[PDB]
Order: sequence, then structure tokens, then C-alpha cells
Amino acid sequence: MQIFVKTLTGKTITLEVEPSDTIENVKAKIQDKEGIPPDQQRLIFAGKQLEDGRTLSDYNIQKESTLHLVLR
Amino acid sequence: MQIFVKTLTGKTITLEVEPSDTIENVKAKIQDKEGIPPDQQRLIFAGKQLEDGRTLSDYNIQKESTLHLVLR
Repeated sequence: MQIFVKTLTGKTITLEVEPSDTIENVKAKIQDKEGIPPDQQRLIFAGKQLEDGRTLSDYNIQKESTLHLVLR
Repeated sequence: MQIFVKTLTGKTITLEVEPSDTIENVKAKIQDKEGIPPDQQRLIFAGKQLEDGRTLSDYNIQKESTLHLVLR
């Protein structure tokens, strides 16, 4: 399924993922596309910070869901 | 002066502040508006995490500056 990630600068990125994909895997996909190291990235969905040891399905993230990316 | 705070969901909040306002005071203003407890909020500006014991002027935050809010 496709998901969207918005940046602090107003950019939107589209990613192809599976509900069984891990958050760490998602961060890795972002690194590949934007060059941002996973340790400097924070992912938020519906006001909650997503953990690297959990999956998309655990957060009930559905197709065309939009995640927010924060930089540290 | 007015400042802007963006959320992980893409929402933008406008706040009225003074350069002498403390970060803790700013968090308190956000709590009043969004109901998010200050202990669950992280404020970032120009890539730096703002501390509760410092003021806006210390970070050279000027009118119409945009801060980023992160949830924990």
C-alpha cells in the first residue's frame, strides 16, 4: 500500500509499504530517498511517536495515510 | 510578537508571545489550546530542541518564526 510522509519544509514523499513493514524499515526507505540518517528522524502519526520495534499495522495505518517527519 | 507551531498532522497554530517568554510558558499556552500536557511535548527550532528553562530571545526567535512540535 502507498503512504505519504510530510516534511517540516512542506514537502510530501510517497512510499510503497506493507502493513507488516517495521517502522525501522520505513525510516530506512526514507534514508534511501532523502539521505537523512534514521537516528535523526522522528515519525509521528495521529499525534503519536512511532517506535522502531513496531509495525505499521500495529498503529492501524491504512492506505493513503499521511505520516509526519520530524528532524532532531 | 506572533509565532507559528506546526504539528505532526500538518496543523499550524498561531501564538502571541514576547521574547522574554519562557519555553515552559510557551508549552503551557499550547496545553491551553490543544490539551497536550507539557511533559509530552518537544519543541524544535532550526534543528535544535528548546529547553524549558530558556527563553525565546535566547534562541533568536523573531516575529513570524515557525517552531515544530513533536509528541512523545
